[PDB]
Amino acid sequence: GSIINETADDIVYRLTVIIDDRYESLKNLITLRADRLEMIINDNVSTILASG
Amino acid sequence: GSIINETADDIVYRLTVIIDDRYESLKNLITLRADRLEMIINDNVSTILASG
Amino acid sequence: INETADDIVYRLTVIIDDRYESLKNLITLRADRLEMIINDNVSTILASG
Amino acid sequence: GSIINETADDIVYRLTVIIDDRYESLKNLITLRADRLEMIINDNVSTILASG
Repeated sequence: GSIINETADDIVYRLTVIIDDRYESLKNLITLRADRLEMIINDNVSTILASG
Repeated sequence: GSIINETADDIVYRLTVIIDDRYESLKNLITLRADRLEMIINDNVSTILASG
Repeated sequence: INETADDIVYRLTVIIDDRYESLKNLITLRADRLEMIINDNVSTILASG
Repeated sequence: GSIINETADDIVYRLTVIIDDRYESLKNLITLRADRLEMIINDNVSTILASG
């Protein structure tokens, strides 16, 4: 494409990579922490039920 | 010509779509995990109460 | 062209900030709600034995 | 090395700084709230188990 069109594509591409990376990191963190809370709750409920 | 102004608008437009899409995805994920945890907590508490 | 770069950065910063504040509010409100739900349910359990 | 390339690099760099800053803030907030939830769940479960 033209110089200006390619520059625009370059800017959008590079920032999309940055945005996607940070997004994936936050998604993974939210998933990890939520998953752990569910694991903890599951284990704790089992322990409580086994105690009364 | 006006191509520089138009290209700037296109860059902003394209990245806005990306930014918004990732935002919605995180918003939905956070909401989903929050809802899941609330239901899990409420269900488990009922089970515990039904046992004493 | 330099003012164009500033315009792009400014406009996108405004949108980035808007979505950022929305997520911050969501996270805070949902976490607050979960803490309340957890404590309320625990109180019920403690009051039941 | 050109004016157009330096401009693209400039735009990408400046927005990356912004994106990174907001990312770190959200990361820290999620971590903080998740840590609090684990502590509150841990505290309450220990209390329940110690009460019956």
